[PDB]
Amino acid sequence: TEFKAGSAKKGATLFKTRCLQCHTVEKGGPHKVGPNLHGIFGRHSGQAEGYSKTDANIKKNVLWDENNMSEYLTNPKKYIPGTKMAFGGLKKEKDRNDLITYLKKASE
Amino acid sequence: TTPLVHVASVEKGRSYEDFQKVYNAIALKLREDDEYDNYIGYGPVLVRLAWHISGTWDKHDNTGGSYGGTYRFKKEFNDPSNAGLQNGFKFLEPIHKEFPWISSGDLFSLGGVTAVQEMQGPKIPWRCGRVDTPEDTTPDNGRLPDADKDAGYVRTFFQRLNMNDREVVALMGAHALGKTHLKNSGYEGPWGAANNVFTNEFYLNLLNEDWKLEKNDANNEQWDSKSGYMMLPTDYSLIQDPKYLSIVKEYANDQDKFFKDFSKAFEKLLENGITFPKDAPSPFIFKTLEEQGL
Amino acid sequence: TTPLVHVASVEKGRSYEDFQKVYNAIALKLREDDEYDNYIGYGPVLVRLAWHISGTWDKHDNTGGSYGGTYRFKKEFNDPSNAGLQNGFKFLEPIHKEFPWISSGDLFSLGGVTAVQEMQGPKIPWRCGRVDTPEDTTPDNGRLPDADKDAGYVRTFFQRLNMNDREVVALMGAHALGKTHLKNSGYEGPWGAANNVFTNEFYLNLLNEDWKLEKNDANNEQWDSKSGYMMLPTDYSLIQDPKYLSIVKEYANDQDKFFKDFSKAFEKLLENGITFPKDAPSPFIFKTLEEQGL
Ligand code: HEM
Ligand code: HEM
Ligand code: HEM
Repeated sequence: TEFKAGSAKKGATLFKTRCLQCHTVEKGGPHKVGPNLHGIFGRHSGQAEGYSKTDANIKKNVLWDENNMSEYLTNPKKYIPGTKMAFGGLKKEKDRNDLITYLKKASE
Repeated sequence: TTPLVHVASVEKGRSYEDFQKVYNAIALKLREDDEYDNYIGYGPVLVRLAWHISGTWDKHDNTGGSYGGTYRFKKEFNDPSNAGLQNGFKFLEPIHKEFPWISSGDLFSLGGVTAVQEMQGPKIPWRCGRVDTPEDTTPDNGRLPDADKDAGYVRTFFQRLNMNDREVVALMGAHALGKTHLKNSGYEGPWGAANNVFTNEFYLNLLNEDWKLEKNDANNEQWDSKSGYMMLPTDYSLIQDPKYLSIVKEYANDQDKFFKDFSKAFEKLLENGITFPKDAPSPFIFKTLEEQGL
Repeated sequence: TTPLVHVASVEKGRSYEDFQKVYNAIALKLREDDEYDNYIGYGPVLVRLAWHISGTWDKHDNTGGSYGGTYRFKKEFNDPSNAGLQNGFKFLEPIHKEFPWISSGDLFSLGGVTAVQEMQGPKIPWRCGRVDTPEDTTPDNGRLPDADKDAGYVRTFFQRLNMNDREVVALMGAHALGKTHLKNSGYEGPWGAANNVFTNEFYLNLLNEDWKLEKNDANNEQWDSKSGYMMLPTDYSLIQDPKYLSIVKEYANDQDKFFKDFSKAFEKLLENGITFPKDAPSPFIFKTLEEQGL
């Protein structure tokens, strides 16, 4: 495990300001602009428990780990060609460890 | 006795490379000043700044516009319509210290182009040569449009900027960026979810959200969705007017066409009132930071 | 598309002479029922009634206004903001029986025009063609303004009625008429001494009376003078706001200017929301009872 861990306090702050518009975390949470992110560290992204992805997501079959998730959050419009996630990207490495630490606990 | 002509004069011995450095400096600061306005960044406020310095233009007597950089003076800086833009001015203020040769109008307009491109919008060709004019050339307050209006007001206002229906609806797509702030404009809330990435979601939200006319805490009325988005009355008029509605559907369905139309209309907006000489350089298209390896 | 449009439709086979007879019917009853409200008469309540049926308009979606005559329905009739207006509805009910061809909105708005003219106010041009609309068209309660407010509330409220500062201050001069009744609104007292003659006394009293903030028997605060007059918080705001204050001084100095400005603002208020066809007749200017030897 080479991925640095951070504080979930500022990770919670980053998710509610840069992710909450499109994602929820809670068990049974509704889908918004983006799909529900409960149990994202269990299997692959696309399909989900419902929701209609595009033709680029479901075909790559990446099991979200703690660094490829970190890679995707840096420049999403790069790792996969044809994603609907319009995100500017977390550039600051200290922003990317806090959020994943908060995300690996809120998603159980 | 004379006609009102604003002739563009390139900064002494400056070329594409000089202005790319300024672009790069603005774009780097946009990248690193990430916390502003609850992590929206300075992208949207710079776009609004570029439109507010340009939106004072009047085609009937060729007053206003981006040419003079008159937003730096007291009268324009204090226009109630420009409330909140002081943050964009403070943003570019150190960049002007870094590049003291660039004019105020060029810097204000380049900041809007940089913001659009760095928020993954279309490439926007940009021309230099705006010249700082004296304080007596500052347009009086009242030239920028009001949000509590209908489609007929929107149509007739942008006629003053020589903009037609297609350019109006395209330019309004910039409201996918940022948010209204109650303390600035009497309206509170964003227009969409991805408010620092340039997309066509303004048109998708207009068409697909369930909108309800509601009061806000400033006693003003706005359209609100259950998703927590809002639309100004002037925004909502684009789907009340049948000619505007036709264009809104076109852009909601084809982001590429919207990007092409916005690029033309936005460059046209930043250049209203400027007469470029015959020996004037071709418009610059700047590289993004990503295209430069960052 | 097309949001809701209220097209004026002249009552079948009715012309100017017919409405002058209705004006005369209302105007004579105002002369004979001169005992109401300690000999103030029905003049002021008919003016308030016409403003309250028009003041429900919302320019943003074109709902409300005088067109549909929906004050006759239970929801609007029982609006807390309309407490006391039942006396105006009952005043007009027999007149409506005499001329059952006139629409509800036409009679309500004509009552206000008749009352202003018969109280020696300015002539108010009046257009016919309002058409009674179904009960579902009734606007929900809460569109009418609250008294317990300041100038910013007043300015923002009247923007919803497409009224500017000059129209607001002018329309507010109608508080020269009548009085507040504690049982109706939670405020008590007249604004002036000549409260059944239309004058500029409202602006004179605002500027010439010493006002002191005081709680009334309803636990509401109002501005009171030693001579026995009162001002609502929203009235007194007209001298707390600097742009309002300059217009108050204008009307206090020139009643004829106030008369001209009120006539235009009042007709505009009574016609908000109504689309008049291209071949619509010119506004009627009715003769008073005095001009007819009565
Ligand atoms: C903000 C910090 C943020 C995070 C974190 C995040 C996570 C995330 C993941 C893990 C996925 C993949 C889900 C899967 O494999 O099923 C994903 C995908 C989408 N996102 Fe996202 N997301 C963040 C930010 C945002 C924002 C701000 C938006 C919208 C404005 C957004 C939207 C979306 C969408 C849509 C998808 C689906 C991708 C597709 O269908 O191709 N996200 N996000
Ligand atoms: C009828 C036309 C327009 C009206 C009435 C209008 C009105 C407004 C208002 C009231 C705000 C709120 C500002 C705040 O509260 O902070 C705003 C913000 C904004 N405007 Fe518009 N605008 C119009 C056209 C445009 C155009 C043509 C552009 C660009 C091409 C634009 C770009 C923006 C942006 C990016 C913001 C977000 C600012 C921020 O988040 O800091 N607008 N506008
Ligand atoms: C902010 C705007 C306004 C507020 C808050 C307001 C409020 C009030 C209140 C509280 C009363 C007392 C009612 C009672 O106790 O019986 C009243 C009376 C009255 N209002 Fe206003 N009003 C406003 C604007 C207007 C306008 C625009 C007009 C006409 C053009 C008008 C005409 C009248 C009249 C004539 C009366 C006297 C009614 C009577 O004596 O029976 N008002 N108003």
